[PDB]
Amino acid sequence: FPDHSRHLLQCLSEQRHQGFLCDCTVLVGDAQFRAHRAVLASCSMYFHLFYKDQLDKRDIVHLNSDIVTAPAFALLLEFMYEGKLQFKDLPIEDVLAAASYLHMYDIVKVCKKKLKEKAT
Amino acid sequence: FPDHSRHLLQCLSEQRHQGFLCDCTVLVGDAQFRAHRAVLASCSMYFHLFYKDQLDKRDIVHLNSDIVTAPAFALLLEFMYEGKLQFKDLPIEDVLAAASYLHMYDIVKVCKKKLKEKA
Repeated sequence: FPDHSRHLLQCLSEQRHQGFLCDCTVLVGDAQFRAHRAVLASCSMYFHLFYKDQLDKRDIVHLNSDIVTAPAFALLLEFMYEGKLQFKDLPIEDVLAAASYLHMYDIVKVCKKKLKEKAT
Repeated sequence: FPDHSRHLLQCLSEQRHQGFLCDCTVLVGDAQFRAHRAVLASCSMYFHLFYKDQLDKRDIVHLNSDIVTAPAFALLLEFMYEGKLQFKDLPIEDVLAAASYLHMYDIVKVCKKKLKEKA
């Protein structure tokens, strides 16, 4: 039963990496990520607000945020479909910035505090 | 992190019970079920083939199968987000029939056969 949930999550991650049934296509910078709108909504509160504004039959065709690192955005999308304590070598500054812009899980910023405990 | 995956599955199931971002609306009998198309596609390979056929023509799923018990379909969607060998006192016959028509996980029909053999 729980292994079924993990396997359904993996299959949905494969469908998001291939592009099958992508209700939304979010592209902040030159790069373009496309996936289901409900996925980004359940993952990020900013996408949830976009879905609340899109309830009035708007088109989730695209979306752009300034000074939100696109590599960090891709890493955050992957982290929505992946595990915890994932540093992955990106700058914590842009990481916290993107996490806030997407209204992502606060634990990311908590890990940011851990980064502040890593240099002294 | 993985408990987060199970909880995200539960949250997506709550969103599917509410109806947010329903790319398809499947109604077999008198009842009408609405949820995300990608959910049914990831759940069932028959839905995957229907999605491959429907990719060229964005339509509402409105899929209907004769002699496929709609309560069994609702129980199948809910248990698809639940698992854990749920029987729900419904006749195993219609359950196995719908599961076979949908090409659901073989474990469903296997547990049906095990229950039919325990009697």
